[PDB]
Amino acid sequence: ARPCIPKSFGYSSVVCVCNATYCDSFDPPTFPALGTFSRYESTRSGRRMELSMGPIQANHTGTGLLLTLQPEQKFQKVKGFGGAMTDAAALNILALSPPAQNLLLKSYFSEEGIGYNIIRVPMASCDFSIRTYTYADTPDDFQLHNFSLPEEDTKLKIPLIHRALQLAQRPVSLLASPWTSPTWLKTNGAVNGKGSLKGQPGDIYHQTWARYFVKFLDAYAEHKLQFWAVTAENEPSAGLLSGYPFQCLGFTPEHQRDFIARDLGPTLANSTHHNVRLLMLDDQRLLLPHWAKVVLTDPEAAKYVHGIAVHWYLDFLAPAKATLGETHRLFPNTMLFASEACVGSKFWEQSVRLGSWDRGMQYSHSIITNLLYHVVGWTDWNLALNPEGGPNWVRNFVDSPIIVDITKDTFYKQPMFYHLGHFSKFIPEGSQRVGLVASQKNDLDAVALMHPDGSAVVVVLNRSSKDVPLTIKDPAVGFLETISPGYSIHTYLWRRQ
Ligand SMILES: *[C@@H]1O[C@H](CO)[C@@H](O[C@@H]2O[C@H](CO)[C@@H](O)[C@H](O)[C@H]2NC(C)=O)[C@H](O)[C@H]1NC(C)=O
Ligand SMILES: Cc1cccc(C)c1OC[C@H](C)N
Ligand SMILES: [K+]
Ligand SMILES: [K+]
Repeated sequence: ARPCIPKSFGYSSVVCVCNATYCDSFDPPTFPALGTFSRYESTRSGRRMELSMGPIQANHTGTGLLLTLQPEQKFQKVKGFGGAMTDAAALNILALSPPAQNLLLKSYFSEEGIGYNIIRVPMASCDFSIRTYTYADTPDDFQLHNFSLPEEDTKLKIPLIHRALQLAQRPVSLLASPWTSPTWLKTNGAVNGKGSLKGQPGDIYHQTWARYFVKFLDAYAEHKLQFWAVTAENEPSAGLLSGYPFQCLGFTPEHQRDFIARDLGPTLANSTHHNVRLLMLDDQRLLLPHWAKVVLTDPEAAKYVHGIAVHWYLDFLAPAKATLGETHRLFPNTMLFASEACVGSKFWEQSVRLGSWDRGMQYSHSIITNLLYHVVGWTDWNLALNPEGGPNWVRNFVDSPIIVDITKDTFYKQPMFYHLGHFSKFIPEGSQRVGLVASQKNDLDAVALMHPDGSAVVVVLNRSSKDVPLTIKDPAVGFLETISPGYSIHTYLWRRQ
């Protein structure tokens, strides 16, 4: 129904302004009739997921560029898209007025929004927190009698999480990850700094750390929230670095391997939560394939790991083929999942850039590259941040698809938000990536998938300044003549007979 209200802040494109009385929204989703394709277009010049429709044609002639769908060439099935309800997300969101708060959650979780079906929940406090705490701060409580949830959980996250679920018609999957244990389980006795669990997998400390995961799920189950999956540790390599500035817990791969095999997996297997999946790694892609090689070649650990979670810092370059591609090759049955993405992490960089097309382009290119290397899911970091990229208790600010302006009761939908929605809205859970062949060398980036119901979705990204005319062929159905303007992203949808 409602278009974008664009404001500029002096970066390359615009944000969409939402408040207590107005937000950009889509109508209830329909597909076009057979013979007709839908095209959603966003541009640096200002367009924001503007729907257009075109005929699907029987013949095509040209020398021009041709993308030909390979609908019977099938890759991964997609789990979904989401972001993280961190403390700071929660705080930003609840600092808005009920109406603005509600249009923000609509924005992400509703079919008038961009159809998120994943929420990552930090287990207690991380850097995007204002207190340091765990659920079990009383020292030497090995049986976790004094384990409990504080208000960060019971008043901010859990209520917002239930609200996001009410708005979504898609089933929504929660993912948990802890940053640190209680300090009294750690070699260095602090939430941060170099250090890991004391003792050895199998022992009291390790069994207590694994019983903490069960208490965590037990406690969220009291509030009627079930988890789809947990990671074994957020960025386990962080806790191995001297000076590490915020909450962390260090594992070598050998250590994570043993802890999964002897403690966490078994502990989880013998709880009511045996159906929660366990994801390993939950760190940067350059740790692959070596980490998977260490963990998944051990059969006692291997039988507990459902997938491998990877982190993307889009500020930084790293190979995709030699890491994700190699890991898929060695371990094709284990799924790959992107649990965290973020832009603007570099201290020297403006944390929040209101209107950056470039950072939107970065989000899309990453999702595409992820999809091309067999990853089944992509999860953004903080759902909402302030205009500083906070709050963050060690001043570790970063960008977010949504920026809250509490003083004006306003929030701003960045280009990022739309780049991500070009995927999240139009690829439901159980979609399968299919193949896509380009007839010639070209500057586009593209991905094609098939809906559970057999409908086609292709997203095309133009990072170049030039308007590339092109054609998409569906062998069964016909041709789509179109164009990919410089600095644009499009998503195409159609029914297949
Ligand atoms: C929320 O934002 C909308 C859009 O910016 C505001 O409505 C606009 O108000 C200005 C000034 O009266 C007019 O130029 C426009 O005609 C209005 N646009 C629309 C779409 O109604 C609205 O006043 C803002 N609300 C609050 C509470 O701040
Ligand atoms: C747009 C496109 C679609 C399918 C296959 C290829 C290789 C392709 O080009 C990617 C290349 C980076 N420009
Ligand atoms: K407690
Ligand atoms: K920064």
